Amino acid sequence: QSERAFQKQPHIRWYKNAGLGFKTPKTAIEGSYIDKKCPFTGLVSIRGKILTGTVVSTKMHRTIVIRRAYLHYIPKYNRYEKRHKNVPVHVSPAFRVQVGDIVTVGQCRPISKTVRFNVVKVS
Amino acid sequence: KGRKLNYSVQDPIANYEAPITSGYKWSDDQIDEFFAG
Amino acid sequence: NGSQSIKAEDEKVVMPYVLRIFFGRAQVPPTSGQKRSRKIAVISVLPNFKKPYINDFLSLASERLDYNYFFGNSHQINSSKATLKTIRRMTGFVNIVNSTLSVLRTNFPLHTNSVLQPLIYSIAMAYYVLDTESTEEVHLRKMASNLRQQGLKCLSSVFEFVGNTFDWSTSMEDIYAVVVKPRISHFSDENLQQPSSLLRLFLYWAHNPSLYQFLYYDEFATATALMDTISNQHVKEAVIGPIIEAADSIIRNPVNDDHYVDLVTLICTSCLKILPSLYVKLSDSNSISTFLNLLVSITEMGFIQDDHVRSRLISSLISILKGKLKKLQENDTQKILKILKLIVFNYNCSWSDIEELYTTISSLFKTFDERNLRVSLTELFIELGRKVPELESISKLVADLNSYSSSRMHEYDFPDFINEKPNLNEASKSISMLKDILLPNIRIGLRDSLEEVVLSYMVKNTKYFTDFEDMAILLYNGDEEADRRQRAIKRLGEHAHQLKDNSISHYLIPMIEHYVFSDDERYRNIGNETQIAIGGLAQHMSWNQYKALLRRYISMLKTKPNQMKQAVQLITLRIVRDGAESKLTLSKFPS
Amino acid sequence: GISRDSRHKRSATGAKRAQFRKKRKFELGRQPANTKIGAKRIHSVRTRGGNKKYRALRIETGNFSWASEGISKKTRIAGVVYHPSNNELVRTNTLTKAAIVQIDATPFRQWFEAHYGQTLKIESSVESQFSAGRLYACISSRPGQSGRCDGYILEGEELAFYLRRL
Amino acid sequence: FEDRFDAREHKDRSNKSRMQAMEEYIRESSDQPDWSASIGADIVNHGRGGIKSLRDTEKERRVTSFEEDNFTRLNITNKAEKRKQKQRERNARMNVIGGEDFGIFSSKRKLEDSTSRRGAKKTRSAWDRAQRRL
Amino acid sequence: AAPHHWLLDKLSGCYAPRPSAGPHKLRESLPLIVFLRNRLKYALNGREVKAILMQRHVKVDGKVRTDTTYPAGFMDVITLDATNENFRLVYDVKGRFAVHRITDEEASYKLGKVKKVQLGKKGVPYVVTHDGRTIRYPDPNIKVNDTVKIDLASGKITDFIKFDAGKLVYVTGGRNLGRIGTIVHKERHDGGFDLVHIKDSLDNTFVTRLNNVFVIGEQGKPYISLPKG
Amino acid sequence: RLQRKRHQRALKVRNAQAQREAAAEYAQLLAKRLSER
RNA sequence: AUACAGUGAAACUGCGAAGGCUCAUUAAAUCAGUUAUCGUUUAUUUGAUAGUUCCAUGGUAUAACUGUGGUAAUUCUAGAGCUAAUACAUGCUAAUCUCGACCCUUUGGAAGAGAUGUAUUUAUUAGAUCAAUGUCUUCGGACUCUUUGAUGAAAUAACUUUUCGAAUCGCAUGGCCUUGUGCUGGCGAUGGUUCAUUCAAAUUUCUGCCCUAUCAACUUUCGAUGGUAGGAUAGUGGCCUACCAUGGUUUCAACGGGUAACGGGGAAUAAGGGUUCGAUUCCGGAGAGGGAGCCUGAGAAACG
Repeated sequence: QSERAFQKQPHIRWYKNAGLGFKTPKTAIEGSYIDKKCPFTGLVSIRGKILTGTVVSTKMHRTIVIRRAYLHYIPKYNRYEKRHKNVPVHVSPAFRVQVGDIVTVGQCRPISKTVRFNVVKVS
Repeated sequence: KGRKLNYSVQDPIANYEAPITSGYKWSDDQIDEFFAG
Repeated sequence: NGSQSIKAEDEKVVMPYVLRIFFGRAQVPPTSGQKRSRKIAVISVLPNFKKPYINDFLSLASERLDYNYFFGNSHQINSSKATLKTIRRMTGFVNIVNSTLSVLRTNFPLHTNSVLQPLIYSIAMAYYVLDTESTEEVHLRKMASNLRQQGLKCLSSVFEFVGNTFDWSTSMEDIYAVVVKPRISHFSDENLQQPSSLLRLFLYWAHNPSLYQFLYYDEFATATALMDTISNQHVKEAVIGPIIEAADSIIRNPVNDDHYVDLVTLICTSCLKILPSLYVKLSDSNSISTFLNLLVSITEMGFIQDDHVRSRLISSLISILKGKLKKLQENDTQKILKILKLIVFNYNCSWSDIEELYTTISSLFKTFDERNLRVSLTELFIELGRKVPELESISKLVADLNSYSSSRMHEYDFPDFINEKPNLNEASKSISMLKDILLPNIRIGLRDSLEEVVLSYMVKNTKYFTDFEDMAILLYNGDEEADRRQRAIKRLGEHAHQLKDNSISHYLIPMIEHYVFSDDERYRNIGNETQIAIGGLAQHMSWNQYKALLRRYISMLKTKPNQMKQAVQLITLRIVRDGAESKLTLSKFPS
Repeated sequence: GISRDSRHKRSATGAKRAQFRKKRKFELGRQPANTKIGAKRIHSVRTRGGNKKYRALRIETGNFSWASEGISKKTRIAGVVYHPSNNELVRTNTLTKAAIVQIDATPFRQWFEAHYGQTLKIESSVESQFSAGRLYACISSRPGQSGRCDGYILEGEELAFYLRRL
Repeated sequence: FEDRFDAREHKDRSNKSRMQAMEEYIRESSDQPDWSASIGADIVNHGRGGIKSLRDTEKERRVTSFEEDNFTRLNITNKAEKRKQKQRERNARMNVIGGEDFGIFSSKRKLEDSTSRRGAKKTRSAWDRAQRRL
Repeated sequence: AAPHHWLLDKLSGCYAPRPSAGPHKLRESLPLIVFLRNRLKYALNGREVKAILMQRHVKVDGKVRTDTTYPAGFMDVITLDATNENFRLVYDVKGRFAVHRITDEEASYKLGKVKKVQLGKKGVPYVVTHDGRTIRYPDPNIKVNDTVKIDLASGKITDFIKFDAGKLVYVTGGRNLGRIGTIVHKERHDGGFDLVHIKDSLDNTFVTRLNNVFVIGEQGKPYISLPKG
Repeated sequence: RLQRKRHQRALKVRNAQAQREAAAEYAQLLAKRLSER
């Protein structure tokens, strides 16, 4: 689990808890995974709001592309055209998310150009 | 390899300088009989 | 300039030992006075001259801390240090009580002692100066009154000096000259000892070996006095057992049992203290507890008693046979203790222990039937060894059933004390039934049947390996018993163990129904088992949140029926915790 | 440097027709000061009120930390052999954060001989540098922002973690 | 989604629906008197203006109340006066005849659309209209 | 150019007084010029309200604080020396600043919502409020959104009101701004529309945020006196 | 000048005897809250 | 008023100006609200917030000013001579805090041992237990699994060319006898380090009225999409660069097409009858002759 230089390690194995109703799996408390930006050990802290939806693609690593269809009460043509949204998300050592898989994410500390959300739950 | 080696033509340097006709004060025959060996 | 001089100290090592000793010699030549103070004491001293001396002690501390291996030590620096320390003691104990310059010269003296201890902290087994007795007698005549002065949790000037002098090879010459261990043992046997008492005990335990390897007969008598201090300090390591540093006590007690056997009462006190070492704190580890029991056995091999320490060692073996920890190492030490306890009960114990612990053989099942046909009248350690074999130690199942039935036969042939022994059998079977065991739960059910020697058919049909018509007859027996606090708690515990989150079996609804029916039949016994019904509902309520909440919800709903019948009967109680648990159920409702 | 804004570049949707704006003060990219070895010269630049920033260019006196005891002591710099955040950066021998640079470990010899007595429990491939003098150590501090050269020594696991690389 | 503090929905409007025909009927069927002036005191510039309308004397009463209430004369603020005083007096001499404004009868604005025919008590159930009667 | 909370008549002027910086925010406060001059009318213009500020009659939160645009936010007890004027100003039911008159034993204190508890430096527990009174050392059971009671002679917390289900809460923020009644419901969500819900005359229901609500007492016994109609 | 040397030293030792005592005087109130908690 | 003492040209000083015209046409990217920054800057507002001392007061070097001058000439000048500081920059400074062997009983602590900061940038770790109303009462106890609570899942080893431990003032002669300014001795404003708040800014979550498929593909052609590390940052960030993977958006409307985008979007006041006239913030960004580079500040790529 070390394919890059420069002392791949936690930055002070290490373990913390964001709290607020989201579990930390036992390999993510005491396991060999580094958890650089996975918020359970991580360097990031949790805040903001939590969004939920199924996925479209998980092709690249550390990219979870959620879909999010939601109801909105349209008054214009008085029928509901169905919503769709997208958000990239970093991995977690709890679930290899495949197609389907309604999961939720919490807002924190922009990681790439467009990701502020990291997976905290699978159900 | 995106920005790496764009083989394009660029606008301000297309006439940035101008060549010279005679150039080397030697001859090309002087080049050949200079480094035959 | 403090930071500048700290930089000069951090770069004050680049020159050799010659230049370092030369700079230290120039620092010594400020206010040495070796023409005046190398004989006995100083001629004169001033406040600013002691400030040069306090600065000299501070520069000695900084030089030793910088060069904390070699330090460039010299006898001129030693004489200047002794002159400064004696001038500090003389000024502090000869000046009048105004306390300003006296506290200045006292914090000069404590810092000078700290710089003196730094020299032995840096260069201990390097110089070992043969003219030690000059400075030793100077410091002894200074600190004669420091008898119980170093007895605290932080007093570590002369206590650290005594530990340094005791943790050397040949620098104990000033120790064994007149006295070091006398004043150290006075402050050690002081009754207000804080947790530096364990440090002083470990220092004397390490320092008895240098006084034993010393060829001098004075140091031999001092090692005898260190053993006498180990015998006269029989309350310090008892009262100071507040941490897990009991390995120092186990390392001194083995050393004392290997070294000196001086009194039969001393050996009885050592055996009773090492019996309290296993009957005082439950946080004693395996090697420490094994060495403590082996030290009790080593004192018992010399000078044990015949009745009192016999019963004490029998209780030690009756605890260690229920333990048998650390892959039969504690079992082997317990067999040695039972063979050294020297009684008739101990003789039968060593026989019936060696006949079963013969390195994983069939002699265990041979010896169980052997002592069954030849049942011994000791029976305490026999019931301990046959109840450890009736617990979750896989072999001797029918032998465990025969052992429980034979203990019941002896308890019926007594016809009082062996009924209190059956009370201990029931108090062991309760914790056996409230467990995750498989063979030992069935052995405890067989013991319940042997204690029951309709009800016997009910017990043998609950232990019938059928579980459908068996559980139906168990429900019908609960109905007949409906139409017992600990007894019904044990029956419901066995039923909940047979249906304890085993969700690979059907009729779990009827199993929880039988649990709640036995709980209702115990809750009808309001004069006795109302407390047991409250405890069973409380344990089921804890199980309603402890990681699994499917059948525990129906258990809560069906244990509410005791409350419904009680409220219909009432038509006084504790509404407060019931309403708070209703609020907790409303919080679980918002899940 | 130039910038810090998404306006000059494309997002996760692929947009065009940028032509946005004259760049503001708060998109301030300063020049990349590749810190080297020299005589100690730190430029004291200003930002955000009296927020002085120490931009080190020629720092030497690295405070490198003995790992197993945590003893940050003072030494010199030799050169970085491997740093693939730019593989030309080790060709030009600069000094940035998280670089693995070589140190003459003579004060670490002094501290070992001072608080242990003898000279040479510690690993063998760093005992070879205990004997020779040059040990590998990785920079922690930021000379381009805080102006300092602090670091941590290589001791065993992290040593082989870099020695198998290069 | 989420709430957002809207003074335009907890502000007293009361003027989108204030119609002068309804207000005149309420003044007729009011059964409490109306505070009319001593009869000469309400004409304005010796008759060069009108008498004054009911809205104009209400606004004048409000201005004198605020005037005495915090001790300040109002002013000749140019943009607001060139709008309001000149446009107001020109529609006054257009539509106010003898102290009565007849401008409304020349104006398309549906009565029952905005100001009558209740919207909250719309009673869109037979049961709700039955309970609203009984 | 005005907000809604000040109860400011439109026939006043053109430039509206921006409050200066201070304890509360700009959006949740009224300055002293809009307090004294054109609300309870102890002045007629800015010159004479500056004159009485130089005379120093105002004693808001027990200190003088002579300033025109001093942002008196929620329940800062304005104290005026002449005619012993003690004014606690709270929110009414339609968004304005209702300034209730109180007495001396009630103006001897105030209360404040706790925002955060910190282990800041050197082992010191720590508490802030909407006026930012960094007072030393409360108990460990100070959660967020509880209510301290400030001493107003020194600064110490004297009493403490715990935030839980069944407490009398005041809502300052959003479309519920200025309501009282605190019990139909409790609902703590995980990031928004999370609150304790407030009744009405027919006990209707309402939704707000945690930070937009803060406790003032108990179900029938607040030690703050409240105005009525 | 010397009267200012009196007043500076007196205000300094009074500032010490106020602040460094009051700090521990509410740290002991923290100790009371911790003992009661 | 023979070291100062009022008028006061011209000079240093504190601040002033504290927010003004024209030109080419941006479709929630210009804008408005909102979520967050234990992801960050902050002058001013407000609340808080400092313990290292060896054998009676510290140094020349410049003005203004005089004097000699140059040049057609400037808020252009150069020599010579002095002279001051809250300008420059070296440097003078009592003993109090816990554990308490001993207590003489209340006037109780004498001996001993351990103390003592900030500002910068580096690592290990403090950050499972005991108390009953009850398991058995053997009216004693090993008690936590049950019945409830609690401490609880900045201490240290170093750098840095390190800031400081009041050369500010006011009100009050006041107390003491160390035999003279011997100690002054009480309080409040201004200081002074740091935190939080407030103000403002930057990013960032989401929401918000044209017709558009004859715009069906775009994106890697200012990195496209993400990962790792560094640089730069006020910090988050492919913001930029090395290496690596070939991604990402889209028929549930990507991306692209224009104006009554001198008009529109609540951007806002609404008016007691004008029903899209009728109050305003903003059209987009720039510009101080033209692009470029630099500097100042709490805030700037400055109307100066």
